[PDB]
Amino acid sequence: SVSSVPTKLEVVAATPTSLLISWDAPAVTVDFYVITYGETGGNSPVQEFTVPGSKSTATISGLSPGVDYTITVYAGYSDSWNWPYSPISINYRT
Amino acid sequence: YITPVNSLEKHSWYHGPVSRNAAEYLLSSGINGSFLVRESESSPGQRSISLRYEGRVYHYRINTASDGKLYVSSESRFNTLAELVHHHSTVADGLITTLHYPAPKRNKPTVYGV
Repeated sequence: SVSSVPTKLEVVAATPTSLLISWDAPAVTVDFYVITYGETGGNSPVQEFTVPGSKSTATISGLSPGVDYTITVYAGYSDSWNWPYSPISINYRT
Repeated sequence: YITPVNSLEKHSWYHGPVSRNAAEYLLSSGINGSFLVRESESSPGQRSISLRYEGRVYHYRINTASDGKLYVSSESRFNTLAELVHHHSTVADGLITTLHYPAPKRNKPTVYGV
């Protein structure tokens, strides 16, 4: 069991086209979070957006019902690609 | 504080001081054979290959032999990092797949993200 930052990623609410997600903030400062999301497996490229490190929630929009999605959240840092924590990911079908 | 530029960053495939985790982000819209080569920020000289295959990223340590040659597989060792990458660009030789498409370089992040 690998740790990750952030840790407790879950869908708080779902609609046919949206997923409201949330996670637990770590003890440490995170500058921003990158959220990527894409249809599980192939075939499309993932979409992505970022939210401030002060956030622990986000809304993913423009999805299609009955589709399996893989959602990944990275803890990111200014002026650096030395992101030291494993991202966290979940699967969810609308 | 700011990491100096490594001479190897002239290569499209060498992205410099990038963590395993940042590499996964950088490869998230790649295809089979998308890859980058990275060094550790904290203790440089330790380099890795990150390679995309069937929607997953695979990470490989680059080893230094006792005579200074570099290799992923001890059966295929080279004088320079560029030679090693060029080798593995047609011969998997241990890698899940060949190193075919250097990942596009992105602007370094700011507090506002990436």
